[PDB]
Amino acid sequence: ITXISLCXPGCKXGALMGCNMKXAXCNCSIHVSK
Amino acid sequence: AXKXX
Repeated sequence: ITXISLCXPGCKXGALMGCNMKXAXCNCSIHVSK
Repeated sequence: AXKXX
């Protein structure tokens, strides 16, 4: 993007992704460990 | 302009 403002959210916040933001503990099965 | 959004 031009980068005059919020350089990044627009980098993929659009049809290029749909704003993913996923993968925040998707494999976080972690509980007590043992 | 670069409507990435």
